[PDB]
Amino acid sequence: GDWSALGKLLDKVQAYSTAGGKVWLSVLFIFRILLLGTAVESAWGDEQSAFRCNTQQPGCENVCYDKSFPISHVRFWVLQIIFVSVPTLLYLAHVFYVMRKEEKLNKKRGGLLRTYIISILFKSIFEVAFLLIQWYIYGFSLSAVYTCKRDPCPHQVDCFLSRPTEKTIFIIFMLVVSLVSLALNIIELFYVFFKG
Amino acid sequence: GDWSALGKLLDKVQAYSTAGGKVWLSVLFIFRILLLGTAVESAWGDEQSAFRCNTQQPGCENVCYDKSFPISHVRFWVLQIIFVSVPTLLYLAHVFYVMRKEEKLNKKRGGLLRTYIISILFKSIFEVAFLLIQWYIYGFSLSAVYTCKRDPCPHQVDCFLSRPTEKTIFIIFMLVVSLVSLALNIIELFYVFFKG
Amino acid sequence: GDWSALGKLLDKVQAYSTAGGKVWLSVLFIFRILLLGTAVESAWGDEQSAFRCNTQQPGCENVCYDKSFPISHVRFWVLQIIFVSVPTLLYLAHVFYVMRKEEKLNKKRGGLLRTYIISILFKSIFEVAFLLIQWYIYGFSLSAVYTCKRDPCPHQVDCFLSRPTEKTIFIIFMLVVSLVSLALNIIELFYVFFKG
Amino acid sequence: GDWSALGKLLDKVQAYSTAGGKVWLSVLFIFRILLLGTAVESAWGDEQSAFRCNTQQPGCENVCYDKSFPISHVRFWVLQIIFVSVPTLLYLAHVFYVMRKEEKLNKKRGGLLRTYIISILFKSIFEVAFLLIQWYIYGFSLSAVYTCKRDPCPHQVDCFLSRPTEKTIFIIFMLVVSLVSLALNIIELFYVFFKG
Amino acid sequence: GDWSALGKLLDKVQAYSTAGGKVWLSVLFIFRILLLGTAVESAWGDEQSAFRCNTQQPGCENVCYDKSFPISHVRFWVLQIIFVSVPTLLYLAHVFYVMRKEEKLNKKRGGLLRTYIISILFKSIFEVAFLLIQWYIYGFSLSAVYTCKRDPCPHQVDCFLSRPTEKTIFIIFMLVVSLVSLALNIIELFYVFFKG
Amino acid sequence: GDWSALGKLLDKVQAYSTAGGKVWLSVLFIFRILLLGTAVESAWGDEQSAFRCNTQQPGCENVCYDKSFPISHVRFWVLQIIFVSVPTLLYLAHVFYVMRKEEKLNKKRGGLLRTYIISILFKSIFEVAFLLIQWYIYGFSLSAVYTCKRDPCPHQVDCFLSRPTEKTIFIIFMLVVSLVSLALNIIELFYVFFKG
Repeated sequence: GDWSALGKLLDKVQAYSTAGGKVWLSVLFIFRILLLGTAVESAWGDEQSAFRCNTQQPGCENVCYDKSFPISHVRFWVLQIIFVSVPTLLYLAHVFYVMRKEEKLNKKRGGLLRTYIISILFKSIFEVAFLLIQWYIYGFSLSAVYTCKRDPCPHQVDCFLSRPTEKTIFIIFMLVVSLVSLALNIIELFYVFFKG
Repeated sequence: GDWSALGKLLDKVQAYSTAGGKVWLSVLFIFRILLLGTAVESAWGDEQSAFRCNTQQPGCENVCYDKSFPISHVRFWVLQIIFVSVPTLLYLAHVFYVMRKEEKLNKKRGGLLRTYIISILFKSIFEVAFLLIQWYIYGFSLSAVYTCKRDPCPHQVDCFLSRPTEKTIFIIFMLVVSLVSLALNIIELFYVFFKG
Repeated sequence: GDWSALGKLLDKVQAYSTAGGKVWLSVLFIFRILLLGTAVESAWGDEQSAFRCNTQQPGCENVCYDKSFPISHVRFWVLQIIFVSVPTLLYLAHVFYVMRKEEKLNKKRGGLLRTYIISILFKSIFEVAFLLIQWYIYGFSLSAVYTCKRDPCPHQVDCFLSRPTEKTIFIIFMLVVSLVSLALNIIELFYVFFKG
Repeated sequence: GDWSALGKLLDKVQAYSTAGGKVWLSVLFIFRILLLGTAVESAWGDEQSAFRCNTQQPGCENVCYDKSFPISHVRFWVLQIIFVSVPTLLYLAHVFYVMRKEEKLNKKRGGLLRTYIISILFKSIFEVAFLLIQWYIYGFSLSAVYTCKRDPCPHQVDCFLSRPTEKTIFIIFMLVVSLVSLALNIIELFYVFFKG
Repeated sequence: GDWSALGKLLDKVQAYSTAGGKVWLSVLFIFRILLLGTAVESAWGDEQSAFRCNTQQPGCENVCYDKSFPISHVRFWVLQIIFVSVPTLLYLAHVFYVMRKEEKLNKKRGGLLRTYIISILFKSIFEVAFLLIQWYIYGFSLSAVYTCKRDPCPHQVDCFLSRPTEKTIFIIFMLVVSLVSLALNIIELFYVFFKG
Repeated sequence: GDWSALGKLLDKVQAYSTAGGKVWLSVLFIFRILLLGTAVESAWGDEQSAFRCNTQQPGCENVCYDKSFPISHVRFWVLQIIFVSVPTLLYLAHVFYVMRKEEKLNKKRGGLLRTYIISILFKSIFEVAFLLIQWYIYGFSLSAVYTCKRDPCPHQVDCFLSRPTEKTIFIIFMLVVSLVSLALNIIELFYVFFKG
């Protein structure tokens, strides 16, 4: 899918934060969006067609794949990218506000820094909430054999995944870049409070 | 499919409403169009190929899938996006009218607010009508086993769906964002009547 | 396929007709082109692969599908979109004519309204001709079981379609929007004759 | 495939011919390029996968399809579009020549009309040559049953095509528009000789 | 794949050579890039899926297809297009050099023609080297039956190709246009030496 | 996937290095990005579907393909392209710094060369690290028969690859262009130290 409407919105705010926000937007663009667009999404091209179970009961493959993957990793990461960008847009809702009021002055320690720090803490608690949800549901490593225990299958079946290693490497990689994007917010908030 | 012709039309009206209409257009662009373009549409890539029924009678799969899904959710949401945007375009039909009449004045509590509020109530009754149609037809949760009762199949068959959980999460998500877009119109109409 | 060469041609004439021609071009862009581009075309993605007949004679599926669908609905609608736009282009052939003659005057109840009304009646008779052809060939509702009576199959076979309801809804929808685009030409011609 | 490099070249010459060349370029853009881009090419999406022969000898399908279709119609039409556009480009090779010589004059019944008419007769003899090649090889109607007489198959086999009618309609349509583009060159050359 | 980065580089040098280099770039754009982009690449869409061998030994199809096609023709032509364009870029490395030195003069029979002729002879020897490699490996005509003599297959097998004629026509066509692009360099070098 | 966000970043720094950095960016654009975009990626279109093993045990194909390819070559090259470009961006972080400080001077042997050489040595050690990882894991030649020794398969199986030669040629080609991009950094650092 295209990423063009949010591109002009993230482009419109570029010279109102410090260097940390600029390199945070840089690692958001390069290491998250581009890497998902080229290599990451193509790896999950066949998640269901290459799935295979060792049985003959009809429909056991569907329910066992549904139990094994309640949601794919790539759509989870897409929702994570969406939910951590929109805290910054209200910052623009400050700017096009106050310039207009300066425009009103053209005719005839404020809330800016407060809106800034509340937006930053919102995006950080969103980041840590998504990391906690992923820790609770999936873990951080896919084995190559799953054991399925669902109706209408008989007693216990075992199903073999598709590429359990190439997914593991990218899971670890997205974990590391999310941790660095977590730490940078801590650095910037400490810098602003030190300049506070 | 591309979304470019309506993009310039929704871009052409941006500074004639309040902040509520602006953030309504924001959640229309981001949470509806982009999310449908990237992650939502790819989930329904195999609705029929991964469908499977437990029988041998030829053609029972076609009629049972037709009965189970009279219309897909993604095309329903596309029609919902189309039908709730066109009430605003007549607002532009006011503006390019009256500026031309001001242009005519260049040569030689009116109907604006009324057209505004009638357009807003039209888009809200369209929204609630589509929510009621979806409540009546589908419900809000897909089970993993369907029971089919149609000719030319024999007595009763049962067919297993494809990903009954990953669709359920996005159904709930589109429900929530439609409810918020419903409530925002109420907020803006009360604000205009309070300033009325 | 792309729609870009005719886009600049339909964009080049925008301020030489009344409001009826403008909203006619609006419903031409939104409700015909965009809806075909996003949702309508994807529904007919598998017209032949999901087709299925109840026999063993080799090649009966090909001839029975050929008899059932002499031409698909989506390509018929594409030809209908093409044939009803080109009557307006000759209007541009007037304008870039006469401005050049006004350009010639820069150096050293006419045929405009007549060309206008002949173009409008041509596009309306094209519209009603295509509606009559579709009424004669297909009807307006697809059943879910077809009976095929062609060589080299044996006596009579029956073949099951693919999604007979989701196609029916869009057939009815294109019928309604074609009827409204038919009525608007009547409104505009009566308005011009009343101002005649 | 994209059509963008030749687009700027056909756009660069637009105001150096009469109205006949302009409407010839118009029917070249609309009725040839767009119709091939949207509807025509998608009809030949499965020419080989839907092909089917009534035998068991391995590889008979490949040689019988190769004998039945030495070249597809759509690539033939693509080559026809390419070969009839390049006679006009040398006209540009006149213009950017002589303006430069007029540029040289800025510093310190000719060959134009002759190059024009030789380019037009070249494009017309190319058009009639391609029509004659298509008449000689294919004819103008595809039957629904082919009889194949090639090694390594046994004595005689018969193979069933894919959509013999929807291809026939577009074959007839491309024939008609090629005939009109043939006649327009005759009209323009007679007009220039009458003004000669 | 896209061709956009080298497009601006080939566009940036357009008015520093004679008419022969201009029409050479013209036949490079039209007859090589566009024809590969639209019709040529789609013909080789199924090179392996439509391949078929007459045996039951598992894996014989893979090794026999590997022996029959060490590299496909379309990727060979892509490498040929890449390797014969980069001799011209150093010409730009002259121009943006010397203009800068003229820029230096703004502040406070040379090597141009030599770099020109060395670039032209490099691109011609690259062209003839690629023609010789294609003559040595493949020949210029694909038969319709291949005989395979590789382990782990038994004694001798025979495999049937996919479309042996439609590939032959384009092989001959690319041969002819490569020969014309070979001859044009000879014409231009003789013209420069005659003006030398 | 698209490559557009990093394109403007690599375009924004073009006139702050010597000719070696310019031709290094040239071979980065042409021989790495374009060649991956057109021909290289299409060769690995069917890495798993054309994979084939000589057994009947269910799921042995999945684990044997997973052991044979822990990560594909094309995604490895994508990560290599990403990791060797970002050392240069900090150079921009110098420039938009110091110009702003010159902008500050507008109102009222330094660290530039040091940041330059540290960025260049970082990108070279990244290049040699990726070459060493590829040497350690894969080698530089793919055989056509693999021997698999993993549970749940029985004792030893053998699996046949897909196109072992067309991949070998591009492996060797990427090796050569990576070696040249390695040597050019050595040339430029020696040139700067000689001018040091």
